Amino acid sequence: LTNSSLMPTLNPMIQQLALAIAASWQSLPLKPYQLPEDLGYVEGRLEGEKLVIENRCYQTPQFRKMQLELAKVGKGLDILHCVMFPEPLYGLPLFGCDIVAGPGGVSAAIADLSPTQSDRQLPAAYQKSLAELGQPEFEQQRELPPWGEIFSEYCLFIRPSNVTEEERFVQRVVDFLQIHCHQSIVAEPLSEAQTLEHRQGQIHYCQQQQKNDKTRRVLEKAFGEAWAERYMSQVLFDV
Ligand SMILES: C=CC1=C(C)/C(=C/c2[nH]c(/C=C3N=C(/C=C4\NC(=O)C(C)=C4C=C)C(C)=C\3CCC(=O)O)c(CCC(=O)O)c2C)NC1=O
Ligand SMILES: [Cl-]
Ligand SMILES: [Cl-]
Repeated sequence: LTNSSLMPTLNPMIQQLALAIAASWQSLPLKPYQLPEDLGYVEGRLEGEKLVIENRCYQTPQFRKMQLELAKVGKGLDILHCVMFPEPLYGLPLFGCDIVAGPGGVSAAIADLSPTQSDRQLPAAYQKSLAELGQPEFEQQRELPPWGEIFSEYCLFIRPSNVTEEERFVQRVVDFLQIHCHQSIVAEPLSEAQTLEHRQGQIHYCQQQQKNDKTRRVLEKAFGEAWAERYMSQVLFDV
């Protein structure tokens, strides 16, 4: 991220989270994952503000696709997007987060380890480790939209009320990542039937994420409907 031209210009909480995700991934057995058209930097404008996106994407033997996206609309709107898609073979949940900020501060901060099992439960080891963290206190909880049924009971979705809350949220994401990295080492490869069940969970996650009109409208205002549909369905949430 020392290469990133966006990084210095993003909201501080976004910068801290980007750093924490990069630190988590840094020493993994990474290889690039080529996004469609080998996408890296992209920008677009139509009738309004310009949208700029830096797309980073990797894979490891355990993670089919690990994506970190940093974006800015004009000077008014900063976004961090991250998903780790695991190889269904290993039955790991989906780490994801999304942070949206403007000049007033962070408006939305979401993070989760989302289930892929048909029973919509996290694996037992994750349930146990996540419970041990204790329920965080946040002053300004937000209720997930209907498509958000995909998220676990541990999902965070807040407007951070102050710096203390910003730092508490980032630390909980660091904690989720530490659990996830550890559980990735200690799983326990699954049956062919179980592998299928997990693959299905991931497809469902992607289909539901594509119902988010908040993302879609930002993309559409800069690039148009067709571009946004391709980006959401082929670049971000590839089924
Ligand atoms: C890549 C480009 C990208 C854009 C343009 C983007 C925009 C974006 N996401 C938003 C919300 C949101 N974003 C998410 C969740 C996610 N979204 C995700 O991409 C992932 C991985 C999760 C969860 C792990 C949720 C649940 C909301 C709230 C939606 C709503 O209020 O309707 C919002 C509304 C913010 C607010 O209401 O304060 C915007 C503008 N997010 C992006 O990621
Ligand atoms: Cl909905
Ligand atoms: Cl508008």
